[PDB]
Amino acid sequence: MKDFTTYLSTAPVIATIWFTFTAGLLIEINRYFPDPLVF
Amino acid sequence: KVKIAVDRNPVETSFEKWAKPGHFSRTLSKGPNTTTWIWNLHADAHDFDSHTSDLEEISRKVFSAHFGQLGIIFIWLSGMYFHGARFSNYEAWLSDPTHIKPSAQVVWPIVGQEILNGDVGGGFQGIQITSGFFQLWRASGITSELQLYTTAIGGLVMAAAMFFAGWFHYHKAAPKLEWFQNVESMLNHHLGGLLGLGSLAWAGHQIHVSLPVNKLLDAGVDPKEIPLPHDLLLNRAIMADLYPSFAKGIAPFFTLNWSEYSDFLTFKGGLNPVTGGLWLSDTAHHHVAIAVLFLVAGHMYRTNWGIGHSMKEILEAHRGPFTGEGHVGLYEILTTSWHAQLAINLALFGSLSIIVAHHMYAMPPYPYLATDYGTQLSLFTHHTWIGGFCIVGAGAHAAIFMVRDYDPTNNYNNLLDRVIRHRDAIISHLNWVCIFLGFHSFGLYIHNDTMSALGRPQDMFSDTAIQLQPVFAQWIQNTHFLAPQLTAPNALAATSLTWGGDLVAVGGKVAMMPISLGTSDFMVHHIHAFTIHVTVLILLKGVLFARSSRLIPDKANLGFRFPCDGPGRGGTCQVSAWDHVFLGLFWMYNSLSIVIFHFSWKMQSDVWGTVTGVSHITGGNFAQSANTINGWLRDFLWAQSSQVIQSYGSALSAYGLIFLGAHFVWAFSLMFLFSGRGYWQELIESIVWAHNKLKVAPAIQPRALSITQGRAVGVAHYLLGGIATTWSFFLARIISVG
Amino acid sequence: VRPVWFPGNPPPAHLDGSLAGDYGFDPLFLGQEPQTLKWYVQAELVHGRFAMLGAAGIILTSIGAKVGLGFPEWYDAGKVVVEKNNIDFPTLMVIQFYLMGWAETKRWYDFKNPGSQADGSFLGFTEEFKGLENGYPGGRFFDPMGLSRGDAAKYQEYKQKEVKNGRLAMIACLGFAAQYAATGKGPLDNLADHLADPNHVNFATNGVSIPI
Amino acid sequence: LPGDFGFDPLGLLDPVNSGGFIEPKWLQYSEVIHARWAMLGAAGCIAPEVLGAAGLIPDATNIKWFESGVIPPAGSYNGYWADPYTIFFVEIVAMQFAELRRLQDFRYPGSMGQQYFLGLEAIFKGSGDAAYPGGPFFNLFNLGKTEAAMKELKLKEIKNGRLAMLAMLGYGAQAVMTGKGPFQNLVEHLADPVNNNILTNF
Amino acid sequence: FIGSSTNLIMVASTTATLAATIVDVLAMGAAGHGLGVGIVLGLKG
Ligand code: CLA
Ligand code: CLA
Ligand code: CLA
Ligand code: CLA
Ligand SMILES: CC1=C[C@H](O)CC(C)(C)[C@H]1/C=C/C(C)=C/C=C/C(C)=C/C=C/C=C(C)/C=C/C=C(C)/C=C/C1=C(C)C[C@H](O)CC1(C)C
Ligand SMILES: CC1=C[C@H](O)CC(C)(C)[C@H]1/C=C/C(C)=C/C=C/C(C)=C/C=C/C=C(C)/C=C/C=C(C)/C=C/C1=C(C)C[C@H](O)CC1(C)C
Ligand SMILES: CC1=C(/C=C/C(C)=C/C=C/C(C)=C/C=C/C=C(C)/C=C/C=C(C)/C=C/C2=C(C)CCCC2(C)C)C(C)(C)CCC1
Ligand code: SF4
Repeated sequence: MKDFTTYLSTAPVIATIWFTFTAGLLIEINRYFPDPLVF
Repeated sequence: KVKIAVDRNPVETSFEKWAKPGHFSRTLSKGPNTTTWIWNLHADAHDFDSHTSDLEEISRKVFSAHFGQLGIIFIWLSGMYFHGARFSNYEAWLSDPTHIKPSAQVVWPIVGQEILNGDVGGGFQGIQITSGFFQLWRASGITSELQLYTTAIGGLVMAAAMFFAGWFHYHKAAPKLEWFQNVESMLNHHLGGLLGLGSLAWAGHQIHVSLPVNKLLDAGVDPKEIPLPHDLLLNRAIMADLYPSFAKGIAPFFTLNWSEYSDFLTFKGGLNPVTGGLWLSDTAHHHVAIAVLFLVAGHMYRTNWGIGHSMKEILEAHRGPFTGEGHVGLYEILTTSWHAQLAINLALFGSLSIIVAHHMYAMPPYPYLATDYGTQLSLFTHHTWIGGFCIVGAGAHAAIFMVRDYDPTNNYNNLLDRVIRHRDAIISHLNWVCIFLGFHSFGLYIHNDTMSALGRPQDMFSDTAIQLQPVFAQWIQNTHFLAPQLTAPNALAATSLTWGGDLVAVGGKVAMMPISLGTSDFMVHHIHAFTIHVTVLILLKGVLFARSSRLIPDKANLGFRFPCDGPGRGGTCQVSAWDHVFLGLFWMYNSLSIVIFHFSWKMQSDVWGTVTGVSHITGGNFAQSANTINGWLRDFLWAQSSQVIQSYGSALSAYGLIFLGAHFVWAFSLMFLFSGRGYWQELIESIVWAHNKLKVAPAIQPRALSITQGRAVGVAHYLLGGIATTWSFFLARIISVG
Repeated sequence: VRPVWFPGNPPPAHLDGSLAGDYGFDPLFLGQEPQTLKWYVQAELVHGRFAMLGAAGIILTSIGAKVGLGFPEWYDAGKVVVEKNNIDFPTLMVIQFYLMGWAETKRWYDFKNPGSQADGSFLGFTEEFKGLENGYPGGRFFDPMGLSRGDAAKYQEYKQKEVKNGRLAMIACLGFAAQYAATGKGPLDNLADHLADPNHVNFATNGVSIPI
Repeated sequence: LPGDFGFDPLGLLDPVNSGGFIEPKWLQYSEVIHARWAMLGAAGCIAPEVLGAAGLIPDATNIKWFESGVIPPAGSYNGYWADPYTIFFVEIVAMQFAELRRLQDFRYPGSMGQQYFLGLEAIFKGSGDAAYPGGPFFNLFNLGKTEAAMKELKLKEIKNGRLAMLAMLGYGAQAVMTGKGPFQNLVEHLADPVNNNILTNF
Repeated sequence: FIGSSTNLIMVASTTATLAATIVDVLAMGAAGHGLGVGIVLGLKG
């Protein structure tokens, strides 16, 4: 379990999780706030 | 003695080596010092020869790898069936195949991408698919979404079974080396059990499920009203109502009165006229014959009993005066080197895929397929590309064998040795014939361009000026059209409409008509011959000079993949066999792009179109325009890119976006292909200084890509760009004008 | 020696029997680290105590709802309490998160520093917010009747009973949720329907749990 | 060893380089498990037809064995105390307990006599041999007290079991092809042995 | 069916191959059935 979390700490896994989080955050913002051009 | 041989518990299932990147390589397990390491880690991840010298461990690794691949493919099939059941218009399409567009992908309503969900019919909105799954499902007799859902669950279960099989046969019970080396037994089991029992069980499914359901679907009865297949198996009186042969049961089979099975085992030929696909009764008889043939073929090699042939004896028996020892030693090569096997199997698997493309365009096997012009173009193009890639792979792994596994002290005056020993003659003759083909094939096009530009069309190579008729192909075509009368008495029609004859139309569209061959077809076929011969030249030269040449006498010691041997002796860039695969990749792209352009233009010009006479999609311009380069430039590329360039603001806009994106990626490849890593390393030096100035220099030292990785990135982005460009062009064109 | 959840297999090395309800059930090895197992022990106790409290609420409200006392069924109770009284929903939500975040943050930073909330910084209180074990905060407030400091073997018996009733109420609350998702009824209505026809009114007659 | 007649043409009891589920310990044990389930299957697929033939059970029962609700496309008897899925969940739980404790004694010999099972622990101490636990319940009477008598009884169990496995495969093939019960095939083959065979029913 | 043309051809093929262990019985019986099916379906044309 320590080695499984060490594998989850590797670079492509964390890049996948973090870009999934960032892309999902942007997607939810563009859903609830549709089409922001200003402000 | 052929038997099951297995070692118990070789490798412990543990997460330890997941946490140590590059564990498999003694060089890479030391850790990363520069950035090159990462790329190396991914490039050599599946190169099992560089991991161990032991053939057994390698064989086990490839076995479980294959299981992983099969589980992935089963996940993919599961996905296609699930998306076909839950997010599609398949039932609506079943009710009206001629006026509903097959769609099985829907997008979510965010950032405006909802526009891609277009009006495909059936009260549905989504992306029109061109994979052809709907026609495959209708041909199999599937009628409801529930059956597709059940197939999706089944395929997911099979994926889980394949991943368990991989883990099991690597970590728990991993086969021994002499198990893998039983090639006679492997051929027997795969020819009998796989191909034989495969086509037997499929013919079973066809005769018992496909034929009645599709006969009712061609009769016109509503799909929901058609009896479910288990009722077709259970009550044989219904099977006798459609085909009275089934009343007698399996009594004519065992008593050898097979002629009474002629209701559902036919030899009609042609196409189903109301449906535009091959007769499923012909396909059922075909799969029964194929089954019996392969089960006969699978009892050829000796295993645990005296009867049966021996592969080494058949190989060592064919020796002549011209070839010396002949096929001696080849058995030892093909039972100890995975790369030789991979080269053979890739070559034949690619060739087979290209044959699949041609035979599936010419003899449409699925109902309502020939008139789904987008599906036909997509299938042909796709399988042609797959084919070409597998052929280039064949040349690659042939060369890898030549460098790593070739050992002449068991391979001394042999077929392979003589090939290596007269390679200069082989390559020089191939060289000359490639130049000859290039000059005369391409020169006719340039000649025509010049004559047309100079206002002298009567001096061109065309059907009205200097004619170059494909007499041989026309004769073979005519012969195959006249075949049902004399040389195939029991055939009601020809095997394909393209030989000659009438015209089968479905829903106002042309399914297939006779394809005529003129000067333009002569010219494109010799272009095809030229490009294929050049590709063969590059790849074959790569494999024949992989070990040594007059330039690099000890090239074998430098490996399969290496950049060069320095700027000396005039310059030795791209001397490795890998670089020959790299150039063969570009030439394969060239060849197959001209092939799919030939297919696209010819089908849209002389075959496809509506029936009122027949009005073709481009009016029949092929015969007069396909003799000049300007004709291809204007009437094909420029004219047919109208649909892609004006696809904005509609559901096809994604094809415009991927048109531009693919052009971009293609151009982006030229930076890698035209440059070299010295410049980039020095640029990175300056940037590294800038990072050092602000205490943000990484501990893993930024390095420019290697020479061979620069070439690899180049060719990969080049292929992706070009192929995706033609993809977007083709799909937007054929979906809009189809 | 000790009874395992799966007879025949040995328990894992990180589950010794010191914990209450330690049956060696860790097939995914989620608690190999002692700190992660400590955190999961406290999460198990918090989920269990909320499930016992909520499940007794479900059972009492359903007993009061089948007999004609006017009690709602639990999937309608929040709506009829917010609409019967003049309670606004978001203010009661925010007050709940205020009080619960205070108490739960005290519990959080007592897990992080295992004696620190009894320094007198909260109003004047000392050793009444000092814990005793992980997830066992017995002082004068949380254990007012004082059963965790006399007859320690009986206190271990109560720890075992607490973990067992908590696991039972967690699967009971999952039962109420899935049971209502299938049947669309209150739970003791489903109990009366099972007592009416046991052989014919059960999960193999809905058309939901096994769709065959 | 019980039933060792040397009939192994495809060589699957080879101890050298064996593993997985192809081991003599798994194959002999699965052979007797299939044998015992097929003895019960043969007796159970015969018995309603012969008890309806002798006039002991009524005609509402005594149906063909594939019409019981095994295959509801082939027919299903309504008149059980519940739906067959209500029966089937009881079967899931019961066979899960039985088969799973049997698996645990195979993988860990003797492990079913320590953890509390309502006083049922001396019954499941097993032996140092799978497929033949014995004890106070699996061998109630002391039958096979002599070791040679025990070998003879194991050999008789092997032979009766292999015959019953062939019989159950025959019940399946016969039930698919002629669509009738096996005792009906007895009556039709004993009435007309020439005109009622496999050669007629094609 | 007993005594017909196809029956005599199949029996003659099986005896002709078996006249020319269990493995030899299976192999020559499969060859005799193949040869007999070939001759029966070839004498219909
Ligand atoms: C194998 C090929 C395949 C492809 C290309 C697609 C593609 C799609 N599916 Mg389909 N699907 C498939 C198979 C496939 N599916 C299978 C086998 C099933 C049955 C399980 C489904 C069941 C299904 C449903 C029910 C739905 C889709 C939907 C979709 C669409 C959006 C997907 C999405 O945004 O998810 C969400 C994105 C994520 C979950 C991203 C998270 C990725 C994580 C963080 C990666 C972490 C890395 C980790 C180490 C590796 C993953 C491990 C894994 C065990 C989680 C997209 C077209 C949706 C749709 O069509 O809408 C109309 C939709 O509702 N699919
Ligand atoms: C007649 C029995 C039989 C059948 C049907 C197969 C079939 C296959 N073998 Mg072969 N194999 C056999 C006997 C058989 N094998 C024997 C006797 C040997 C030793 C001489 C081998 C040694 C061998 C090697 C070294 C490899 C294969 C591989 C393959 C797969 C090729 C991929 C493909 O295109 O299939 C299309 C895919 C399908 C049809 C999917 C269905 C597959 C299911 C499991 C049915 C196949 C029956 C299977 C053999 C039974 C397994 C039972 C198991 C629980 C014990 C294919 C599934 C290759 C592979 O991919 O391994 C993973 C491979 O590398 N086989
Ligand atoms: C290869 C795949 C395949 C399969 C699976 C089938 C299957 C079938 N065919 Mg078909 N058929 C096929 C190919 C196939 N066929 C081909 C290629 C042709 C063209 C020559 C035909 C031409 C044909 C005709 C003309 C007819 C059939 C018929 C049948 C059905 C009855 C056959 C029969 O009596 O067999 C003999 C019986 C068996 C083999 C029994 C199977 C063994 C059982 C399952 C064993 C069970 C044992 C187990 C211990 C018991 C269960 C215990 C458990 C409950 C606990 C059966 C569904 C008949 C039919 O019904 O049509 C609708 C029929 O009239 N077939
Ligand atoms: C369109 C651009 C282009 C052209 C014209 C060529 C041409 C050629 N390539 Mg090249 N190739 C190209 C792109 C091109 N390639 C690219 C982009 C790459 C990188 C991937 C390569 C990589 C590559 C490889 C790996 C190989 C080739 C080879 C060849 C030669 C093939 C032999 C032949 O057919 O001779 C016939 C000549 C022609 C078809 C050229 C045009 C001739 C005109 C039409 C007629 C000539 C008469 C002329 C008008 C008279 C002029 C008089 C005037 C000077 C006064 C041919 C010269 C191969 C080779 O040399 O082996 C045989 C080979 O192996 N090329
Ligand atoms: C152990 C382990 C280990 C290994 O490693 C792995 C695995 C196996 C995964 C694991 C397992 C796990 C599990 C089983 C879990 C489960 C859980 C649960 C169920 C919970 C619940 C839990 C539950 C809970 C809390 C609940 C609670 C409840 C509540 C509050 C309620 C409330 C209410 C009421 C009164 C009434 C009103 O009117 C409304 C409401 C509001 C509704
Ligand atoms: C020897 C050898 C050797 C070499 O080495 C190889 C080889 C050749 C492979 C081998 C062989 C093998 C074999 C032959 C096998 C077979 C088997 C079988 C038949 C089984 C069955 C088996 C079978 C079985 C178990 C069965 C069972 C059954 C049962 C339970 C039934 C039940 C029932 C009843 C009562 C009645 C009701 O109605 C219901 C039911 C449910 C229906
Ligand atoms: C000598 C002797 C004896 C006798 C014996 C016997 C009588 C035997 C028999 C045997 C036999 C009588 C055998 C047979 C066999 C057969 C087989 C084994 C067959 C197989 C078949 C097949 C394999 C088929 C195939 C096919 C199909 C399926 C369809 C297509 C076509 C064909 C035809 C190819 C005794 C004991 C009395 C005494 C002592 C001495
Ligand atoms: S470095 Fe690049 S250029 Fe210089 S020789 Fe090696 S390959 Fe040719």
